[PDB]
Amino acid sequence: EAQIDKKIHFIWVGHIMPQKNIQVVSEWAEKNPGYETIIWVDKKIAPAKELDLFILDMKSKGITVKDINEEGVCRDSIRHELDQESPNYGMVSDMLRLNILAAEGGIYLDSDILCSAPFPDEIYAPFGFLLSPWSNTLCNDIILCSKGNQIIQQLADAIEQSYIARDSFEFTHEYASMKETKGERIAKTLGVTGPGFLFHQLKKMGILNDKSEMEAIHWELQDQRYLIDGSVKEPDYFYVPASWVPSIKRPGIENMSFQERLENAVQLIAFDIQKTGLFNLDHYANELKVKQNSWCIAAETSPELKPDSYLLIRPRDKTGEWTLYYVDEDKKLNPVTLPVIKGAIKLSEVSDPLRKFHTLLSQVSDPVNPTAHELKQIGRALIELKPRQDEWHCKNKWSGAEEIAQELWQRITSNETLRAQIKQCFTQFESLKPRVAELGLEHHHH
Ligand SMILES: [Mg+2]
Repeated sequence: EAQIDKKIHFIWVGHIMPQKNIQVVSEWAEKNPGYETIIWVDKKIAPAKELDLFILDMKSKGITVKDINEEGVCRDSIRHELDQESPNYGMVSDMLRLNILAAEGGIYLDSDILCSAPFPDEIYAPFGFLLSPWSNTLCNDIILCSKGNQIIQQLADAIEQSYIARDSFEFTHEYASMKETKGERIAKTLGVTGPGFLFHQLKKMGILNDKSEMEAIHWELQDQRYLIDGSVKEPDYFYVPASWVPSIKRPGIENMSFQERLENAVQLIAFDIQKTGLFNLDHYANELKVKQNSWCIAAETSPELKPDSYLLIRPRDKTGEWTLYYVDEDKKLNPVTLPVIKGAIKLSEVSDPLRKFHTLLSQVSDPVNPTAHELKQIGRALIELKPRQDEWHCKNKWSGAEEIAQELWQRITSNETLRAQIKQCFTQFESLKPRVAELGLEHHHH
């Protein structure tokens, strides 16, 4: 019937794609010259300088980089997860892949799948929709599609709804098992947006038959026209010998002000209340209590200077020197970078962060023009840098969780529209349980 559009889609939102993953995508691009390799990104949550460097390098590698916001694929639902301080990138990619495929067609792939064999110049899908029989379980990390395919469009709408209701997801039945073997985050991702969600949809849609179970698909029993290559053989195209499962702060959170973070939380909660009636106060309070080091790497433009931060000045010429400062009250105190070349160190200085930090700086190819990955690594070091010298330690004075919760409560419940839409508030904080009770009584008398 239809043909899979000649596009290969890869998604990496948040920080820059690791170089290992860039190499895999490059191979897919070289081995499949007839196909346009595209890496999808989100400019709203990405480090701008590093992203610009990446887009240029990808242009040199023959890889198209597209933004989800500019192409109209980021539904407000995906934007709600990406604007979270620690986003579940797995749920985001599981949702963006369906919207991207539905708008451009082509093949979605995970950057960990390697190309062993080039794809056919034309791939035909009797239903405009193909999956791989790899994994047993259902693989959602290889998906082929013709632009606008109805199945993909239905999945895209259904995943949105699943996500909206994610807070009512229970680890029951097949998920009860999986909670204990893989973890909570992982198991919930699979039920809400991943293969679990997908299985139920493909069952509901009749694409999978009576016999298939979530952990025993039985592809050999199914309609083979839904499978790449029209059979249950392992396709030649793919090969595989983690990232999204640990919750990491999205970029620059350490460099936002308390008030800006409060403001972001208030917007997200409003979304939650308006879509679900649920006020997950402690989720927000426990994100917002975390304050890692503020930091800036001095670029051509002059730096906005946060009190209590690190400022790193790159060198003028390649054989110039890096300089680091602890900014205290906009006063700049210069931390002594330990010499790493003369060696001649004492055993004390082996564990020293500053020495290890200097070593990292010395390994920059071009100190005047560092790569995105070099910038990324230095950033990462700065976020966690903790000298033995207490005088050069970032202080990171920050409100505790319960105070933050109190502030979020005041702001949300002072809005009469939101206040009246709240059905259920989650908080374990003793000072806030009676305020939640009071609102419950208020609602009870109307
Ligand atoms: Mg990712």
